[PDB]
Amino acid sequence: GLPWYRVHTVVLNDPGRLIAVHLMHTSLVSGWAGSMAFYELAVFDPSDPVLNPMWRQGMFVLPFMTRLGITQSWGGWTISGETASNPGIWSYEGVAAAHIILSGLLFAASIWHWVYWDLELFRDPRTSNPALDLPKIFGIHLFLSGLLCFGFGAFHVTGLFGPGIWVSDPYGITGTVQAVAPSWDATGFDPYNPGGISAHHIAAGILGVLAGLFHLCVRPPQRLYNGLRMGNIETVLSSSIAAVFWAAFVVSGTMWYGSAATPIELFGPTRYQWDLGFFQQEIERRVQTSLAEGKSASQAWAEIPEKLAFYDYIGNNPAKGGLFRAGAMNSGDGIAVGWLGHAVFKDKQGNELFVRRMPTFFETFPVVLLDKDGVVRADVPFRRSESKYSIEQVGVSVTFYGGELDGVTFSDPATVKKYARRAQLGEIFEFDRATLQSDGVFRTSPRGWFTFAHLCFALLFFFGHIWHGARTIFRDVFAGIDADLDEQVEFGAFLKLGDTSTRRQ
Amino acid sequence: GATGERPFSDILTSIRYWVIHSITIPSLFIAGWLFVSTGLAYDVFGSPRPNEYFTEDRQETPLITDRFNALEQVKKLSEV
Amino acid sequence: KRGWFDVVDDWLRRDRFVFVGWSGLLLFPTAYLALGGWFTGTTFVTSWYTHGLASSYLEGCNFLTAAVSTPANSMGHSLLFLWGPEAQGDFTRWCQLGGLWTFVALHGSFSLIGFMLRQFEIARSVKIRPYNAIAFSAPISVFVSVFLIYPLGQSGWFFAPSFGVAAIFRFILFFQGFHNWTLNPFHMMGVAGVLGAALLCAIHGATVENTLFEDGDGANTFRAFNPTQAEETYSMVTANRFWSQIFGVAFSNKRWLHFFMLFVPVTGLWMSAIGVVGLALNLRAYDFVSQEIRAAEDPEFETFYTKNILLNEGIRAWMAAQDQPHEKLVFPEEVLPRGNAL
Amino acid sequence: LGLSRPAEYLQIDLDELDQNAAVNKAGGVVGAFTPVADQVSTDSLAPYSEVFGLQRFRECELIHGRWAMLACLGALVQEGVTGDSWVAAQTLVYNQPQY
Amino acid sequence: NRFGTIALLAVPVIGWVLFNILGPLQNQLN
Amino acid sequence: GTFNFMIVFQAEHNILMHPFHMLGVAGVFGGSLFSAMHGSLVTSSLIRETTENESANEG
Amino acid sequence: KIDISKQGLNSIQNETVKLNLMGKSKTMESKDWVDPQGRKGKGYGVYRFANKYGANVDGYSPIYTPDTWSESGDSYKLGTKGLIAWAGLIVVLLGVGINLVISTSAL
Amino acid sequence: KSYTYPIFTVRWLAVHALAVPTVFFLGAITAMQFIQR
Amino acid sequence: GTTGRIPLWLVGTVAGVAVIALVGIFFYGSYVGLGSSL
Amino acid sequence: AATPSLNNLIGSVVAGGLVLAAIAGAITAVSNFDSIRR
Amino acid sequence: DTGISTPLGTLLKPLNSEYGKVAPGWGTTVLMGIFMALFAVFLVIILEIYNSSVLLDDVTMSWESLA
Ligand code: CLA
Ligand code: CLA
Ligand code: CLA
Ligand SMILES: CCCCCCCCCCCCCCCC(=O)OC[C@H](COP(=O)(O)OC[C@@H](O)CO)OC(=O)CCCCCCCCCCCCCCC
Ligand SMILES: CC1=C(/C=C/C(C)=C/C=C/C(C)=C/C=C/C=C(C)/C=C/C=C(C)/C=C/C2=C(C)CCCC2(C)C)C(C)(C)CCC1
Ligand SMILES: CC1=C(/C=C/C(C)=C/C=C/C(C)=C/C=C/C=C(C)/C=C/C=C(C)/C=C/C2=C(C)CCCC2(C)C)C(C)(C)CCC1
Ligand SMILES: CC1=C(/C=C/C(C)=C/C=C/C(C)=C/C=C/C=C(C)/C=C/C=C(C)/C=C/C2=C(C)CCCC2(C)C)C(C)(C)CCC1
Ligand SMILES: [Fe+2]
Repeated sequence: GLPWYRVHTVVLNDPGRLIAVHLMHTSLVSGWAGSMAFYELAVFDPSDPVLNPMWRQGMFVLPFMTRLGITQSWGGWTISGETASNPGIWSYEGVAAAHIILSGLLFAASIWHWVYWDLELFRDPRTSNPALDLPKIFGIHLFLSGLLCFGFGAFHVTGLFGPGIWVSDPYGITGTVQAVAPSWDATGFDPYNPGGISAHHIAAGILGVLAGLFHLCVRPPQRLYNGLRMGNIETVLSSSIAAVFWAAFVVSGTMWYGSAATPIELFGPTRYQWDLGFFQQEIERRVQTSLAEGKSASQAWAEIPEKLAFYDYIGNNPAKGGLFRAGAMNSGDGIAVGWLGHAVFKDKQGNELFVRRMPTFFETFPVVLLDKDGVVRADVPFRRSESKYSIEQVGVSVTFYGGELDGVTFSDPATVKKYARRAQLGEIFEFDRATLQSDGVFRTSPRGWFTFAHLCFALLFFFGHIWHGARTIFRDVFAGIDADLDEQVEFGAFLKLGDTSTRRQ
Repeated sequence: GATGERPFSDILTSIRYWVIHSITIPSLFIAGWLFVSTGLAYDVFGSPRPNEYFTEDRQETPLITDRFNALEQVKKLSEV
Repeated sequence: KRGWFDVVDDWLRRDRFVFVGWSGLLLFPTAYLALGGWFTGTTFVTSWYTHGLASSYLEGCNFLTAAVSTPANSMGHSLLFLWGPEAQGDFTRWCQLGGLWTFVALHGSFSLIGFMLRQFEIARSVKIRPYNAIAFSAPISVFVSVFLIYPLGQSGWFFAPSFGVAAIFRFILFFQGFHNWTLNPFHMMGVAGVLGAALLCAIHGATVENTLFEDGDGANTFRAFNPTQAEETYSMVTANRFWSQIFGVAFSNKRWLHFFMLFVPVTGLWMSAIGVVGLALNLRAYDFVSQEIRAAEDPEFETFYTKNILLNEGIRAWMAAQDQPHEKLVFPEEVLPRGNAL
Repeated sequence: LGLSRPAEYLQIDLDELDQNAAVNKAGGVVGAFTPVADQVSTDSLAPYSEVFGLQRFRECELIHGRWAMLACLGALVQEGVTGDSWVAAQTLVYNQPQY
Repeated sequence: NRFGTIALLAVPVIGWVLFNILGPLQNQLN
Repeated sequence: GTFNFMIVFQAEHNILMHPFHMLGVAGVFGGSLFSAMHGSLVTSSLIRETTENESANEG
Repeated sequence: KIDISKQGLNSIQNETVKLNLMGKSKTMESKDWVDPQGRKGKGYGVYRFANKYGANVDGYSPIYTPDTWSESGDSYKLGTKGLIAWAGLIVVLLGVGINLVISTSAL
Repeated sequence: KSYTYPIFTVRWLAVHALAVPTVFFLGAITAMQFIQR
Repeated sequence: GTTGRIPLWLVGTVAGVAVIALVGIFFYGSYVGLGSSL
Repeated sequence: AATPSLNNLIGSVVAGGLVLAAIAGAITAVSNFDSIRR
Repeated sequence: DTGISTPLGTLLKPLNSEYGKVAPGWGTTVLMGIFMALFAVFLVIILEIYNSSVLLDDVTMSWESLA
């Protein structure tokens, strides 16, 4: 009998049951989408979108729903923290219900197509045998894909008919769903330009329509037909697997490095925004601008938004998690509730000291305090028998500007050490570790989870492409080689390898 | 059998072969020796001579910090 | 054969001492360039300006300590072309900036692609099945995940392996200290696959060589064989009975035996590749939270896992200063973790 | 370019995809095959016998030309009457239908 | 001049090889 | 415990730089290489004795 | 199936080496042959199925066939004058090389 | 019989492309051994 | 002109002696000069 | 305008095309010079 | 045993009627190769733009281009 790994090959030469199994797969995928949306809606807390955003609660499909212009729910709330005004049919719950209904309809269609498999549409008129004309089917499907791409990019993204896409400022503080106009110059290839998205979809749709018409009109060459085995469907499978793993690599890279299609306000900051001082440089620039305007240090530090401070956190860094640390970051660090303030460390003589921030690589980092010239001035020693930079010797104190602890100065060495330990992670915040019983270990974001999963899928699908291409090219020897295969494999028997018409030398 | 080339055992035991190759191999060996000894190896590939590891300007290890000014930075670091 | 394609295919797929084929045009130039780049980098090019070391025979290194070093971390993930906006056409300064590493890696990947294509082409010319070409996917995946995907998910090419012996040893020790790579289940599967493949090779060789048939009168049994013969040269029944009475289970199918031989190392290498892909984003199975919490609450609880954690901490703290010059880590001697009297 | 030249094709036999057979070879050439074009049938989705035919090309050319004549005259007349460019007229009518 | 010395060293090698192999090479060419 | 043994052994004897450890690593890597090579070569030359709905092991 | 005479092993002077290369040994086919340790022979010879398959593996894929060797190459065409020219050239080149090595170094 | 073989073939180029640089590099490395720091 | 060939065992002996001498030179140079720790 | 990096990119593309053309021309030349007469 | 007749199947029947019809010879392979070469050049250009191996005046290639 058939081995357990060859069961699904019964529908290789059955177009009706191939359609049936594809319909079943589509039904399962739609059902998963609807159920996941409902489950995420049942556990989402939209009370605070500033310090408890979407990405801190481990939401996967909700940012993907929000990216295309869905922000309201039947529950009366809005993803921006406002009040819903006539949510309409297309809310989160509406979309989930639509996906569920679609899955049911696809299930019914799959049943119908499995039962009725002997349609005469699938027969070859010349021989009355089941067959498919793959080049023309590819032409039809390419035409439809180009039409859909053009329609999306022209009506949805541009706002002519659809809502638009999510656009935000570079620091992810003020971001809403807007309508973006196409960009046709060289700036349309900037990965941080939504006009590039609109222009790409329009142009690619037009080219797809033109190529679909070409493939509908022109027959494949005989040499290419024989070489690529266009009468087989496994060649289509291999080529499609190659295309999808290429796309998986591209989307994984785009999500990891960040682009205009992956907003940080929806997915989370990237590791390069932390290891390059993006938000820290912005905060320092804003503070210096306020200070130059004849304002005190506390006044300058009190106008920094809590969102900008929260973005400057190695806990929010996506490259600080673990493979088996399940759940949201709220399950590992606690729900943030307030910004303590900017901790300023001063020497006994008044000189400022700065804590060396902990790099992304290190799980644990030593605590050292540097001055403005980068020289070490204080640290928390490991060997306390002899010390030269001890905090007790130097006499370091910490003062907070802005935030919850504005104007409070700590001089106790234990408290100074404790606050210098938290300055490594960036901006000191207040967390609620009792609501969810948080462990105390950092976790990763949907950005990291997406990148990991799709890289693994891309590698496995590379193997799948190799296997299926080898199987479709080497199809006649799938059961074994010929009984007598010795004359063709004799060294120096023919001038050409495997050619029996060149017997010499 | 044979793919249509002279056997290696036939070639390697030939007076002609060992007369031609009594010049080429030593010539290449001497060419490599002269390439190293004349200082060409240091200049072509930019390796530091034992006296050029540390200059009077800097007594620490070199460090390149700029990606687009990397050419000028490595030109400055290599100054003797 | 009259067309251009036909005559070119006639010449390329000729019976020769060295088979060229259509894939030779991609394999031979890239492989030659990669080998030459490695040899040139290990013999003449240094690593003083990009890493702060010496990595050439010209500077006084042997075969073990010579390597082609990765670019500096400032260059990020730049492809570092000879004509790029960093080297700007200067060959000596391109070599000094670390452009030979990217040269070697980018040519080696295409050489691997060409070699699998050559395997496919030769298999099709001889009219056999492409299982040898399928088996090369495991080495190709290992190379792709270790040398490309892992650095592409990090700060730059600086954290990629360097083409050398001691450089690879440093890479391994870094992976232990920072990632706790030994505690990764995917690496455990890879180790199991490699060791099982070695076991299978040794046991199959010994079993075949010790169940031979008497086809001659001489003590030298290598001369009692002919490749075109029909009968098998060893006793499968005797081998099966021996291993059934010694071990408990034994093979009774030669085809299944040899497919298992093919299957084990490929699966092991693929699992290790998946593990390294996961590790590229610092998604490391580093710790057990229950054990950490118990050891924190109870100062008497100790296992080997905690000792390994302390060893990793020491490795990180003492290697960080020199392994990563860009971070400019200055560590006073009293902050480095240390034991008693050691 | 000879787009109306009577095209010649080839017929490739069906690939053997039987799972119950030991050898499943690819499809060979059945024979040369030159179709006859410019024949209309009751298909409603492909009435003509072949795409590359002189009569079908003539019909396409005539339809294209009639549409182009109407388009040119209409663009000129609308631009003269309304004063808006024929490109901006589409957006203007979309925002507020008018004539 | 340093490369010129190596080229001048390599010239007689090519001369000798051509002197020893020209005959059979021409025979093979025809 | 095995991992701890390996790490302490490296810290005290520098096993990675030992030629005998290099020979052992070459042994295991070559064993895997040759096992895969032999298995693939034997699996690629099977004589046809079955159909496409059953495995060659039944052949 | 295999003709031993057509395997290109007929141009070997040493009879024992010639027999070794074809995978043949006249001594071992005798029923009274005894090897060094003292074990009798069954008359198989080097290979049991030598008659069925023509020859052994040694007689199937030899790696030393003097018959296929080129007729030329066993005699130097350039003769004694060529050897004298070669000797002069090698002496001159050795002198030039040692002079260049000494001069370019630090004595 | 008489056997005549070509002098220059694909095998010739394949052998020499790996043999010539090997000897050049070996000479360079041998020269490298006598350099004093 | 000059009939005769060169013994293959002689060729092998000379090649082996040459490679052994090269390796010995490499080891000696490892014990003195550059990269000799003194 | 066009930056020097763009000029280098275009030159690299042209050089790759030249390398491909040279390889193809050499292969065609040797294939035509030495053919198989069936 | 022709099959199962259906109005939609009869409507879509001409779209699945020419199974093995091919253009003799190499056909339009050279044109497709030209398009493939253009696609490869375009992919190289955009990859170098993202990789910062090519620098353009108006292309910021940073998060600041969202301003
Ligand atoms: C890793 C090696 C690898 C191997 C051995 C194969 C092997 C195979 N491929 Mg797959 N493939 C691969 C990777 C690989 N592929 C990649 C990365 C893609 C892109 C998604 C594809 C996409 C693909 C398609 C679309 C098809 C196949 C098919 C095939 C089959 C034969 C046809 C073939 O030779 O295509 C040629 C494959 C190549 C990789 C060689 C081309 C070499 C490139 C062009 C190098 C040029 C260098 C570059 C431009 C330099 C500058 C770049 C720099 C800026 C970075 C065979 C199973 C064909 C088939 O028969 O399927 C049933 C087919 O339809 N493959
Ligand atoms: C055999 C194939 C081959 C392949 C696939 C590669 C592949 C690669 N090489 Mg190597 N190389 C080769 C042979 C090859 N090389 C040879 C023979 C040499 C001479 C020694 C070199 C020398 C070399 C150098 C010096 C460098 C590389 C590097 C690289 C990269 C080049 C990046 C680039 O932008 O390409 C160009 C882009 C392409 C997409 C070209 C394809 C364009 C198609 C053909 C269109 C043609 C259209 C055009 C407009 C018209 C031209 C035709 C007309 C002029 C006749 C890539 C990984 C770089 C490196 O590794 O950096 C780290 C680099 O620095 N290579
Ligand atoms: C794009 C979709 C795709 C499709 C439609 C196919 C289709 C097919 N494959 Mg290919 N394949 C793919 C991708 C795909 N493959 C990939 C990515 C790989 C690499 C892992 C392979 C590797 C592969 C092998 C090694 C083999 C096939 C074979 C087959 C055939 C039978 C499969 C079988 O019966 O399994 C039946 C499967 C089972 C009874 C249970 C498998 C359960 C797995 C282990 C995990 C559970 C999966 C989970 C529920 C869903 C996955 C989530 C999703 C993200 C992937 C069939 C033509 C077989 C063959 O060629 O036949 C002649 C075969 O031997 N395929
Ligand atoms: C006194 C005895 C001393 C030694 C005792 C040894 C005991 C171990 C024997 C294990 C047999 C299990 C085989 C299962 C599968 C089985 O039934 O094997 C039987 C299988 C039969 O082969 P056939 O040729 O009959 O198969 C025909 C094909 O058609 C199959 O599709 O033979 C093998 O594959 C041998 C390889 C065994 C490799 C086993 C290695 C050890 C496994 C890992 C152990 C983990 C322990 C965990 C503890 C917590
Ligand atoms: C009948 C009907 C209906 C209904 C329907 C329904 C109700 C449906 C549902 C559906 C559903 C509700 C579905 C679902 C699905 C799901 C799925 C399909 C899932 C899957 C999963 C998976 C596959 C996973 C995996 C994994 C794991 C396990 C772990 C980790 C890793 C991974 C991820 C791999 C209605 C009335 C409407 C209409 C009419 C008809
Ligand atoms: C870079 C580059 C390039 C290329 C180049 C080339 C391609 C080169 C080559 C090179 C080469 C190609 C080299 C080689 C070398 C070799 C060597 C150096 C060897 C050595 C050896 C040894 C040392 C040995 C040893 C031994 C003994 C004696 C005993 C036994 C064992 C053994 C075998 C290990 C070009 C210009 C294109 C472009 C730009 C860049
Ligand atoms: C052929 C061949 C080979 C070889 C090689 C070699 C390298 C060899 C060598 C050899 C040799 C190299 C030998 C030697 C020997 C020697 C001897 C045997 C000596 C002795 C001596 C004596 C006994 C002494 C004595 C004395 C005394 C004590 C006192 C005073 C006086 C006198 C000095 C007399 C090979 C492996 C490649 C391969 C195969 C073939
Ligand atoms: Fe075996």
